[PDB]
Amino acid sequence: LTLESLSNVKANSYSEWITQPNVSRTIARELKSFLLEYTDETGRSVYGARIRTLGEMNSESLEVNYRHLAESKAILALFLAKCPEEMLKIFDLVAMEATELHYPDYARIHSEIHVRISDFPTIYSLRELRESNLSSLVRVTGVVTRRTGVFPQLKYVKFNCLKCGSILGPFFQDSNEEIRISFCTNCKSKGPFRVNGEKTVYRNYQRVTLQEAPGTVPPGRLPRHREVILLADLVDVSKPGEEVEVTGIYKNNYDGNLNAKNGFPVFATIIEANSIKRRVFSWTEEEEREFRKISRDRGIIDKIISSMAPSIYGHRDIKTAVACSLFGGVPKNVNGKHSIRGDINVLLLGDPGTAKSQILKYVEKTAHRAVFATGQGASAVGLTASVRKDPITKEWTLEGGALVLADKGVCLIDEFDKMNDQDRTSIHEAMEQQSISISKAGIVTTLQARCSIIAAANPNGGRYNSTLPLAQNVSLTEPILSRFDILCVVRDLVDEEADERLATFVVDSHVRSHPSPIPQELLMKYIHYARTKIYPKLHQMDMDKVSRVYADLRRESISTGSFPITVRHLESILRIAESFAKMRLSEFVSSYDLDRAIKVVVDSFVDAQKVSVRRQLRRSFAIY
Amino acid sequence: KSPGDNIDFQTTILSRFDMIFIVKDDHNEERDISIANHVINIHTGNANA
Ligand SMILES: Nc1ncnc2c1ncn2[C@@H]1O[C@H](COP(=O)(O)OP(=O)(O)OP(=O)(O)O)[C@@H](O)[C@H]1O
Ligand SMILES: [Mg+2]
Ligand SMILES: [Zn+2]
Repeated sequence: LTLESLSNVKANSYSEWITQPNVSRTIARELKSFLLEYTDETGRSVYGARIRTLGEMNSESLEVNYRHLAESKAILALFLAKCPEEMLKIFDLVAMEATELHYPDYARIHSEIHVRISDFPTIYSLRELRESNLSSLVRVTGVVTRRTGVFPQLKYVKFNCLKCGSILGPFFQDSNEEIRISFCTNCKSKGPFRVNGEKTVYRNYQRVTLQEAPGTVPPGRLPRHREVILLADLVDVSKPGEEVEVTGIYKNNYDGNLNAKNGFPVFATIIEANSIKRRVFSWTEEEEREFRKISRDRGIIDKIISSMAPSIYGHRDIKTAVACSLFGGVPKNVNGKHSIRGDINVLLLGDPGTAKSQILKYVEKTAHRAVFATGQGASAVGLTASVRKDPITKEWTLEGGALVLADKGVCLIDEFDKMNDQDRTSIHEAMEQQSISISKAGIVTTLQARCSIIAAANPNGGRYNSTLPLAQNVSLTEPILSRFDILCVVRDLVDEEADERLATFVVDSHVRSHPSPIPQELLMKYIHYARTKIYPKLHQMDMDKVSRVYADLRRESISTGSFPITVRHLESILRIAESFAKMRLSEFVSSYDLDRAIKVVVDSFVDAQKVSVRRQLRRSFAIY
Repeated sequence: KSPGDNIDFQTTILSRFDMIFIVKDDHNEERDISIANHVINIHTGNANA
């Protein structure tokens, strides 16, 4: 037949038209012509180059564009819309033959090529679907709410004859109903027959639940949902919580026995998938020499310190601390008998309305391994380890808190002052020993909790009391406070000039939202490379200065009658110097980095003190 | 102040132990120099060799 001949159907329906041998041969030949005769604007072989990159990675799936097939040959597009199931087998055999025609012996490295249609005009919401859409090609949006594991499905099945012990050859599984045999060719029997698990070849299977995105739902109504089945290379692509675009076929579950089941005869529906798309920190040798180049510009430190929370006004000290705790340091083991941690903890104590949660939000978008938990609220993760039951699989699971789940990363605790006793015990253990212990339901174990803590809290009453020390404004205890390196105090001092700029910035935000800076994308990757390969050094020519600095700050602290100074302050000094040095991708901690570090600790100590002590110290420590 | 009221618990708990070690952080420049030097060498790498 010819192409304009096919567009006069001479059968009861499309399905019976497509299955006739003469029309199948025609469409197979015309698909070969489409594969090997396309040309872009310039004329490049759009599918030729795709079929040669098929060879290199050796993939088993091919991408086709509906726009091109509508451009060339329209009856094929109509049949693809109406009866895709029959079309896709024919189209997949054509692709496999064409690939072999350009890569010989690829039928061994892979035995079947899958076609996935990329673009398609009509896009539906889950609530619009009706019974006129059954057995048709559809494209939908939604959000992924649940996910199952990977189960194997039968592809090439071998049977045993339990009288003459023979293995009957490959039989194909259609993904509709289970296949059963009835005749043994060697002994001529219809006896018992069982599937040979060892000689069978299987396929990947997974199921997902799609929900209407909350934003689009018209007022007053509720979101609808549907189920999606993914086969082979599509398993484990979209993790729960993301928005996806699905191209597939709309089908009925042939439930079971329609007998019994008294009541109206209703049926259930599913979607069988063809393509999924979404609607990183790995780097390359192109960007490595750009890293090194930016590292040679004097003053990379102040660029980084102004590339942090790029939408909160002022608060330079907290941004410096954020950078320090977002780069890190070097963990240490002295001959397997002494450990000094590497991460630097940061506490925020501030009055209501100073944008602490905004910085905590930024840290989570900027970091690799960051987790969020709340003290007094509703969060998807707690702080205590436990053994609970899985609602879906009905299994017992071991779950750790955010502290365990955020190993070698950062943990973000919001509303740090409203914890119950259990959460406080967990936090203390994690910060002190850096490992979580559990003895529940026969499980005795210790887990690793090498994590960085950033926390936010509100004083007692609601406002800061400058006439008393830090320990008497907040409900936390000295054991916990002493385990933090840097303490930041945000004070709502009524100053006339500052309000001008604060209100200006805030009003500009609303006005603009009506219906130095390094780019964030490069900073994200620079942070990972630096923390992966940069372990700066401490050559001891520079020991004389710090000995005498510590001596002076110890002699002054006891004289003034305030907090004691212990060696944890010097350890913090060195650990922060490591971070300032690592900022410059450096090779030997400089004295400039040490001097920059000294300010942070001295300022923290001076600013966390009573008014009288603070006036004494702010004059005594003027040189550092 | 007596050691008894220097602890936030009952004083009969002390009779349970065998050795009671009270460590006092006394300020003195010469000790400070030595301890600071000790810490700074451990962070250098000297104590590892
Ligand atoms: N310095 C600031 N610069 C910019 N925006 C600010 C600043 N301080 C507060 N805001 C804004 O004011 C609001 C404060 O809300 P937010 O929850 O962040 O404050 P908070 O101190 O974390 O809250 P609370 O302590 O009362 O729980 C936000 O819109 C925040 O962006
Ligand atoms: Mg808040
Ligand atoms: Zn037989």
